Amino acid sequence: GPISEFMSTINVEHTYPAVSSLIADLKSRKVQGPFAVAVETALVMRQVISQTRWSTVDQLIDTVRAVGSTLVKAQPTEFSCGNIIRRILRLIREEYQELLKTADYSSMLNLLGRPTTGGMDMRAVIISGIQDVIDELDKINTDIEVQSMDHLHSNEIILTQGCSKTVEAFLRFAAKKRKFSVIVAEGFPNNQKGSHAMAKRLAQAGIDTTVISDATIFAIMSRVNKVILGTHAILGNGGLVTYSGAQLVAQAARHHATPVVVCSGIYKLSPVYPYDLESIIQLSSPDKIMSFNEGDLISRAEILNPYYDYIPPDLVDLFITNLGGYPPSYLYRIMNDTYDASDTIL
Amino acid sequence: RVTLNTNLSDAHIFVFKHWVIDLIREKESISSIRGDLIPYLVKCQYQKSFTVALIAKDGIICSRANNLPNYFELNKCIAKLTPEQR
Amino acid sequence: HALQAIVLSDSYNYRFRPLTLDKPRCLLPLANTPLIEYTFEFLALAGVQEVYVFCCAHAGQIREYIEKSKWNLPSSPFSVNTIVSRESLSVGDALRELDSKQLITSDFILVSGDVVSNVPLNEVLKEHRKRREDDKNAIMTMVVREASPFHRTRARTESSVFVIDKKTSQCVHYQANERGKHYVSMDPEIFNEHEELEVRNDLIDCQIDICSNDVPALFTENFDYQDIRKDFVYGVLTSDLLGKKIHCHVAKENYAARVRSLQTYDAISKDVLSRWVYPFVPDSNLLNQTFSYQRHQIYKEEDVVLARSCIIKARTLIGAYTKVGDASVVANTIIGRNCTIGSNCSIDSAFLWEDVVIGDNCRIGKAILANSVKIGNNCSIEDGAIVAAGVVIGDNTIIEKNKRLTTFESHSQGTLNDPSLVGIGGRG
Amino acid sequence: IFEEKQVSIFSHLDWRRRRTTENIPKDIHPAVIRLGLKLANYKIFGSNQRCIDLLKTFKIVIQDYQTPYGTTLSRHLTTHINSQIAYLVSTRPLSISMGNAIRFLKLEISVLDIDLTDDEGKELLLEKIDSYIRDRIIIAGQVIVQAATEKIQDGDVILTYLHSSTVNDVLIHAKNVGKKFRVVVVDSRPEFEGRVCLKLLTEHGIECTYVMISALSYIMQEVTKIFLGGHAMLSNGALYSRAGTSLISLLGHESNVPVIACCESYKFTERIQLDSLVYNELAPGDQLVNMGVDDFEEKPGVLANWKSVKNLKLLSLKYDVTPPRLITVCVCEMGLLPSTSVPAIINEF
Amino acid sequence: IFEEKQVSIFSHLDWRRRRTTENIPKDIHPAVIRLGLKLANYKIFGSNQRCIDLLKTFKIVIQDYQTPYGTTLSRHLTTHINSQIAYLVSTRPLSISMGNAIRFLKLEISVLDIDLTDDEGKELLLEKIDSYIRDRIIIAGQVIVQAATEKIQDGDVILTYLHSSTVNDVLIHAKNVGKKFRVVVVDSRPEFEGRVCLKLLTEHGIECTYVMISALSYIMQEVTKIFLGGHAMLSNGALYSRAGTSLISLLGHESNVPVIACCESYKFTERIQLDSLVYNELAPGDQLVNMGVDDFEEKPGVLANWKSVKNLKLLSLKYDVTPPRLITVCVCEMGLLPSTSVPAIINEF
Repeated sequence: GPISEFMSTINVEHTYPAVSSLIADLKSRKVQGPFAVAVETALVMRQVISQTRWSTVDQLIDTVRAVGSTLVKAQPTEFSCGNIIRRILRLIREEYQELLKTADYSSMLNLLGRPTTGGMDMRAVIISGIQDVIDELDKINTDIEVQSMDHLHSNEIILTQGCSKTVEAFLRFAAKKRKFSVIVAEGFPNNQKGSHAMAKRLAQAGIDTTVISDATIFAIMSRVNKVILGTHAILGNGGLVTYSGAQLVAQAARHHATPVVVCSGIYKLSPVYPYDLESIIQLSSPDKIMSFNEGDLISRAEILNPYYDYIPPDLVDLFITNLGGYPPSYLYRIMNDTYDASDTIL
Repeated sequence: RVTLNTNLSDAHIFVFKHWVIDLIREKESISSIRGDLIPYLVKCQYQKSFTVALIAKDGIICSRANNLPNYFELNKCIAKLTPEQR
Repeated sequence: HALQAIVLSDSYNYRFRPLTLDKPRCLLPLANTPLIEYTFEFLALAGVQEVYVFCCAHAGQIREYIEKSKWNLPSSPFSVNTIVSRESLSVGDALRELDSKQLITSDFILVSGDVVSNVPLNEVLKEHRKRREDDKNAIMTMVVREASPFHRTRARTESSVFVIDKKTSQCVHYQANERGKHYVSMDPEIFNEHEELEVRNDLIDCQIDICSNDVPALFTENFDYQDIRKDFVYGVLTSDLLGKKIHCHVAKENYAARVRSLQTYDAISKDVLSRWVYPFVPDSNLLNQTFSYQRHQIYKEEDVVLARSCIIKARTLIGAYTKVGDASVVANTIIGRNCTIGSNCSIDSAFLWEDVVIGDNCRIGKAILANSVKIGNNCSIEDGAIVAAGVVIGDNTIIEKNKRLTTFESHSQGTLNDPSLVGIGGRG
Repeated sequence: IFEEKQVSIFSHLDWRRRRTTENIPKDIHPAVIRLGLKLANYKIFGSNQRCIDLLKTFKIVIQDYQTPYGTTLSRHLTTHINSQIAYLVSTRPLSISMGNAIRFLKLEISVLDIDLTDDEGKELLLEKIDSYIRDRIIIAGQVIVQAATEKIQDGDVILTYLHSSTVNDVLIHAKNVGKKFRVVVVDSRPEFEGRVCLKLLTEHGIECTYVMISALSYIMQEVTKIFLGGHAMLSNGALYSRAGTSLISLLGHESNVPVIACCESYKFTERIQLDSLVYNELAPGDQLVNMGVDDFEEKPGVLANWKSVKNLKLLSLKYDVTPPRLITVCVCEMGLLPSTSVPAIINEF
Repeated sequence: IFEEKQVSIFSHLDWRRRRTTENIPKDIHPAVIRLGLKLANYKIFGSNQRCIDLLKTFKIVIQDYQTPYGTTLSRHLTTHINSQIAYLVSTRPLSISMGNAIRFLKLEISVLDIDLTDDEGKELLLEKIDSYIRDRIIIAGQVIVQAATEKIQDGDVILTYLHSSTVNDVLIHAKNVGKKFRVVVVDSRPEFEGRVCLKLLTEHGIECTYVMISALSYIMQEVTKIFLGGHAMLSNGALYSRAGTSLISLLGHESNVPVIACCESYKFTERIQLDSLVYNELAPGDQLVNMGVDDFEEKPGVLANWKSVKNLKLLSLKYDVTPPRLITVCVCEMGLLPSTSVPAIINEF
């Protein structure tokens, strides 16, 4: 249930100019990547709550859900958007339920038991909670980088792929005291340029950085102490939507008994169950792996360039989040305390 | 794609396959090794009883120190040759 | 930087003219998306803030779409206005007229027809700008795309020989590639002031030109100029315009091409099914469709029901609400919304637009069927066909070899009803 | 002497190359010089083709060899060739194929009958070199091609990695004899040898799909069979081939795809490596510098000055060792055998 | 600097100890001192008893604790406590059970909201120390015992490693309720706690077999069940116990034998370590000198002067991280749960 219904296009444009501009930029890939989409969505939601007028909590909920449904459809593999929505949707619901009775266990026992002003100018409170999200989205790299003194130790060898500001902040923080080594597999073709830049920044911090091709990942794996990866999103089954080639690191690590550590903020955690990987994996342009000026080659061969890679939930050993370090088995409880499990489908 | 250069002059340094002297007794209104050079032709009908791959010729361009005095560069080449102290 | 662009629609309108009788050319769907939208997305990417669309044939329906479009909204990156002038405009005519209005402010983008591209012209502009900043007699820089000479996307028009100063990137020679022209004749004077030149037969002439504010006035003057390449470029080079310089920007990434021919329409469209012009790809759903990408480059909208024992093969796009019959084959084919394919058919390398109905036991291939066309049963169609504006074909008929149908009043053959051509619904 | 092995894991790998004929010894045969230049400057030059050109070069070297007054032909020809080898080694480390053929040639020289005159000795050596190329390389290769193309069933989707003359000839021959299939060509950095393969395959009209090794997971779900051309088979059954070949085999295993290694028996070695670092070959880290999907076309890279940059090192290994448990079958001229049968085949000579 | 992280993979482990009271700080309570000696000397007690004695000592600390009237009870009791802790951790690194009881006490130091006469203040405090000792340790232990005992069947051959209070209580209780079984005690160097176990279990009339950890593979073929006591249970589901415990669980897994971890809830931790080397406790290297059959019988050893010998280093870790996949079930007072559900329990407190 989107916002194309319950509102016209010109009404959306006038009432919610941010929604219109976010839809356009999500489709045009202008706003891109987990963090950029998270922040922008949260700001757009601040406008939605500020502009929208309702007398009932339910109107507010479905209004947000509708805007959420539309923003999601704009760019569905940027899970960061919907997560911010689901976060606010829950924020609305229990701000309501404590306002519900200031005016005074298990789901297994629900099978046996009892059958069967609220909504407006909690806006001022809602907007505050939205700002609380903005603040938390800033502390992610700081809340995570600190934990590097419990896993990164001197003379250890670490393998990383592509580029992750989280992982980078994680490494460099430990690196300003302890001296270790990092092998950076570039994320060719996609995370290529970014990883080289990160590799240089690491070396400038004195971390003894080695840049290898993606085909070298297995060969050096035998001497690696630990794998530390970033991710684009964490799905409902605890799986990993991450950047291209990351399964090469994952599979090779499991084959060499090397632990896989994932550094990610909780906001990248999405309840979307991967009933599929085909709908998950997006494909960029073949231009990245093959030049268009190869006239004979491009007219005679299927040329594919996946943007993402998937990693099964049981290939990750540890999640380093802003909340702390947790096993993949605990992601279940992380969600049920963050989203409301009815907004899983937006 | 072809790169054009009138910035270049021949250093009269050449090295040929052996059969090029079999391209120097029989065919010969040939001139000068710079008259020679051009009619290698690698393209079109080019009929002229060749004997055997496909023919090919490469150029190589330096950065410094190589040219020749046929003209009065002798004045300049001589001047150019004073890399000495004592 | 306030940037503007001039889009010459209606230009190649005559090429697609069994079509372009109901709709205009710029409203024709490439892959279930009107060609004008690709142009708009490209300009929006370039950072254009002001758009002028020259048009005539169905200029009303064009102006209507633009009025009801994505680009008439408050969020729209640019402001699109339309210009209606007497049909069959040459590029010069539009530019001369453009001068009489003093519409052109600063540097602008000039494209003819419809352009499908993802090349960010941002850096091409700054290159063009700073080049003018030092010398103002540089009036145009042509965006061209690197390629191979025999390249598939490099056609008759795109096949041209360029000679560019390797350091200044200034075009000192241009000549279109015609048959019977066996040579490249340069005036030896170029060589004593440009000295590492590069002769290039590998380029794709996209004819996406970044012109300066002088150019409209320069077309008022030299009133004999009609084609932007044939006359203007030739003029600057052979010095009809005395002191002007033009440059090339050979792009080495992305995509650029224009939909001008019927064959280019086919070429570009499948270059679009391949992810060559990302994110401008069917499953990006810019006009709020519901496309999804699947392996072997098949694109499907929602609400599409497939019969079992149906075989949709590679490079196939299916619009929403489209149904396919039992034991039918669809391979490498564009299909629009609300089509219905009969059972036991074979469609290969064809084009089906909205509301097209196909009977049973049909052999369709290499063909364009325009909206609302309905085909009977056991009817065979063949390559080069084009069936426009709801032309109806009845049971047991054969159609072939580039024949262009219409339901209208003009030159191409054919009319509607039961068995058509022959048993004609018009007689001629 | 280079003895200093330090913390870096790659420190032991020999990095010194010779790309020009500057200060070359005067006892180096002209044919060897040309081979040496081709060795360190070519880019696609098959391990088989390397060995063939080496043996044909040694033929010219031997033919023109005139034994001195200070020794008989047997003792000094090995010395003269040792000089040719040392020079060739300096240009680029010897392949297992080249190393094996060298051990072969050195042997036959030592088992040369002394009663033979020098011209009879040279004539015989050239006979055996001719027989080595004919049997161990060419005919063996033909047998592998036919034996391996046998396993290609109609409807198969064959994955190949980089540019393997063996796998290429198998796929092409499959197309010729009438096999209906398609191919997935997996390529990789720093050098896209897979495009050379893609060009060759498409020129023969073989339906192909082209992806990078990072897209392996995605494209693996379409693959029915994997064909690998080997540089060498280890005596423990492990496959020693280029680059990401182990990654192809590993992900191929997870998707239940049969990994088929095609390798001529003359490239079987008695060496057994446990990891992929002990015996490998360094490639210039400068290859990793310029990244935009081309080898020499130029535009400045972020890592251009990496040699000057402290703690920033670039490197690309040419080979790795795929564990024997990831290889399904080894296809040689002896037929389809379990890869652990390599040391058994060696004794059969 | 106070730091030394070098090429030694054991360089970071805290080796500094306090064996005597010399120069002992003045503000340390007598009961704390004697506890410091026994912690640093005894071979006889582990985490469970360590925690009990720690708490009972701290009651004596707080009971004898006198309030200064420049401040009062809430701000300064936590500082005096911190002094006793700092001394104790210098005699021996704190156990997880001790550290968790410390966070408990420190938290309850603060939450009393500037209320009471101090004496009442002391009065409650000892209460939930009394109650913490009651509920979290003793009562919970009894729950674990009966939960574990009912998993024992007639004819069981049960393996216990070392000397564990919890597991010993389970076995003793089991024979008391009349279960027919025999116990396999696995011991290890340097000190042999399995003897104390064997001594105890045979004095309660239980059939016992005694082997060293080297004979694990052999004796495992008789074992039907394995019972383990834990120093701590990690949040990733891993078991953190004595140095040889993972080997017990590993070989037990290979023989299809259930691995049963018995741990009180308060010994659960938020900590997650991926190897046994980052978080551990160093035991004196001189312990490894004694030639084997006995300890502290004074036998010299070839290795006795190892401190003076270069490149010779003796080492004995006290603890061991057993991966979650090797633990079959975790038995706490919450019942029999998958070990992976540890961080869930920490939320239910």
